[PDB]
Amino acid sequence: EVQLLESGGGLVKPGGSLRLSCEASGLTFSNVWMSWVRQAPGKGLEWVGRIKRKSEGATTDYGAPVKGRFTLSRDDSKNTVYLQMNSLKIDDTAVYYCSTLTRYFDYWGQGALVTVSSASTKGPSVFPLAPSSKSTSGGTAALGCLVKDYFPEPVTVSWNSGALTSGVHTFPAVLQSSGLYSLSSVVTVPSSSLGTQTYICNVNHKPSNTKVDKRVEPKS
Amino acid sequence: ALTQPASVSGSPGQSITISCTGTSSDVGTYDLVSWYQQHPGKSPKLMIYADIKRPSGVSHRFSGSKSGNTASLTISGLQSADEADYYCCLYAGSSTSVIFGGGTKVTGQPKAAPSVTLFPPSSEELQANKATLVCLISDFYPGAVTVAWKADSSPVKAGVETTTPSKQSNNKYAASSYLSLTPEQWKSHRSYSCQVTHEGSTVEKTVAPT
Repeated sequence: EVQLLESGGGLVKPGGSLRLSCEASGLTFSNVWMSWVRQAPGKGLEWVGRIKRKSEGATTDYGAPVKGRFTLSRDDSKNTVYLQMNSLKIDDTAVYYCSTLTRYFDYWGQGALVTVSSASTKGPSVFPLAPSSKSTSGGTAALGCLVKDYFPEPVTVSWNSGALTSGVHTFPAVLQSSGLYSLSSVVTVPSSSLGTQTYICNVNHKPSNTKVDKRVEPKS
Repeated sequence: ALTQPASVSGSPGQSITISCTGTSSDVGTYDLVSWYQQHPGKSPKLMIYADIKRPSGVSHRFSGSKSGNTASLTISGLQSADEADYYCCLYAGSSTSVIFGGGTKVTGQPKAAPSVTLFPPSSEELQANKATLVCLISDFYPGAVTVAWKADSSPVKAGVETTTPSKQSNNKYAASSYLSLTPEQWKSHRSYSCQVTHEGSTVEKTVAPT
């Protein structure tokens, strides 16, 4: 296949700077143009810029709302493209999609989230949600863990280091009046007692370089 | 500037059209455009390009046509999995800029009642001098719920944080609501309730200090 992965996302204060990087794979970097498209939160797709191949002089073009504040860079020797963002404002908060440009946009990256905000970064508090037969409207028991009071988005959640996926339901985050996010991941499970089965939720808050592995145990 | 309809409804099995409307000095004079599909919380995908063509990794039911000013996307044989945001864009030569459309939505016509999960505050959270009730609503349609909290028999508005409904991967919707208390309030009352109303019916869960 082809893969495009971005990085360097998270929080930046207005007027501060934040550089994104995007690594290519399964595609020859040298001959393919690279582009960035921005998905402002709850808004449409807005084009950030494009950077032409080495053989054309590594030319660049930007969207008007961006031009003069962002500079788009390249490096084939390291097999990556860089998006530099200099003058930043709350209006720039968005998901930034790394993409290839061809003669339209053929390949798309998973997208990095840049949250421009004067608010401070906060790593989550993580509590186990004890397994219970009486927790669900439905038939079976459920257990999970609560990812509480973090900023900014995103946090990602696995169970048993990715080994457990079937029963797993990770919910979208709530934004609290406190200005902090809270998230829950629940797992459907046979019964309120779970001896010999291990249930560890892997909370990864990349924006605060924090990761928490929380094991969920029966309530006394 | 490119303009397209905010919302375009359609029934299963049938064919539906989305219009991307441009100007004569852009789309009229030089007729090229590309169309994209974005499922909820996921990367956009190239469905069709250069008005007509389509990669062998794309479902054949997507096709593009056009008039002078406006190019339009037509979907044949609608299904649940077609439910996504749809965008159109255009790029000219060198020393220019890419123009994107506003984004449009499509729809289905089933019906389903919510499953509700409710946990009390963890032992660890209480020891930390905090308390949060977690109420998780899933697998409902339409994507519209009311979540109400009761402390015993008495409604609680304060300390309530409820998400907007969100399209689930199985085409249904999901939502979550958290009630934040002091440990003294939590152990004060005989029982707490998360009460979820959907299409006139209510699913209600209860927890108590234990």
